[PDB]
Amino acid sequence: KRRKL
Amino acid sequence: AAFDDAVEERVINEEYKIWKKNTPFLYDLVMTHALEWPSLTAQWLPDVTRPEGKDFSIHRLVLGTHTSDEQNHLVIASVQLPNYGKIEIEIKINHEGEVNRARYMPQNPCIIATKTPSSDVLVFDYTKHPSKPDPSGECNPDLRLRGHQKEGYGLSWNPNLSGHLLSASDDHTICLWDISAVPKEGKVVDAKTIFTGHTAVVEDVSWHLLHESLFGSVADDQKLMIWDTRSNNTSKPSHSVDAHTAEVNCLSFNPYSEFILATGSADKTVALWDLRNLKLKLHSFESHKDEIFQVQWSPHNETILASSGTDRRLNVWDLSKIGEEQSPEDAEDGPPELLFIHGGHTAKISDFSWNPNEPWVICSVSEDNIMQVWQMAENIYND
Repeated sequence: KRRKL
Repeated sequence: AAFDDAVEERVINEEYKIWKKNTPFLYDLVMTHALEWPSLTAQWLPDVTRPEGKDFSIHRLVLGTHTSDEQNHLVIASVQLPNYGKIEIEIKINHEGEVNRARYMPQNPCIIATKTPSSDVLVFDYTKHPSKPDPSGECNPDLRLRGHQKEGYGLSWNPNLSGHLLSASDDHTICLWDISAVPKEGKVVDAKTIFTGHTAVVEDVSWHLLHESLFGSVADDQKLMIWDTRSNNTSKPSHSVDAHTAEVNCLSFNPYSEFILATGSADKTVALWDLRNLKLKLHSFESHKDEIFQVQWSPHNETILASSGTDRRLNVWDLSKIGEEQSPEDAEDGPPELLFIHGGHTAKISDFSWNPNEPWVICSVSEDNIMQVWQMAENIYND
């Protein structure tokens, strides 16, 4: 899963 | 005692110094641009203006914004390229949340699909909006595509069936919409089909480029799945491959080799696949130091592909060099199939796009809001 920031 | 390691960083800045110092020898083109906001997404539009008897051509990019306020935009930018040129924002369109991914529809590149933090996929026709965004702050998509419960990133237009759009989501599903017969006037469209074979976040989805019924998906369950829309069972793909030792974040079909594709993974490898025998991985490309998030084949060269991710590098690979001999000192810099390491970014790379009209030009964008348009030195891809 991507995480933003 | 945890942020001390994040304070290197010092290592990043030192490697950046070295990189900038050597760009004359490694590049034929390097353009660097700090965008107003970071873009999570980048894709060259297919069109190119070559003005009358001038030494440059005008190219365009689909970009987005990633800001934590309520003024996000889908962006169209223009890029003057020569035949170490400027970069201008041509259109901004109000967008609901940050733009996770933006992709133009091959059969009509005025049509852009975007992935949003709300689970919706939005469709815009950027010719139907003013060049300046709506100061009311309101988002007015031409279509609102419903079907997901969570955001995602995977987005793919069928190049052989106009308006057939796939999307991959953190809700473990893949949604297929068919907007071909729908007038783009703001309607909400429900998903025609929802594929549920994955058991974890679906990271990416991609249509085959020749077979209109075939597509592939990759997910946090470590699987590559090959689907066929002709099948009645939407819970079980045609093929399932244990593709990696960790999450699979991206895949890409070779546009010249109809049996060949590549996947990129949190196991830090790019895997090469042959649809005719998915039990056996053809090759593992191994030099990234962290999780890979994007992989893309060259639009001009069937043996060339590139990968990017959280190690802030963009690797260019040449599969024709697999097995080549290298001098033991030359064998230290990496495998023979590693053609080039782009080290221009000092933060995680979020997306990149091969320019479809100028061979070897790449646009890459990173989390610090840097956008780079660059081309490795011609002598590197001519040895």
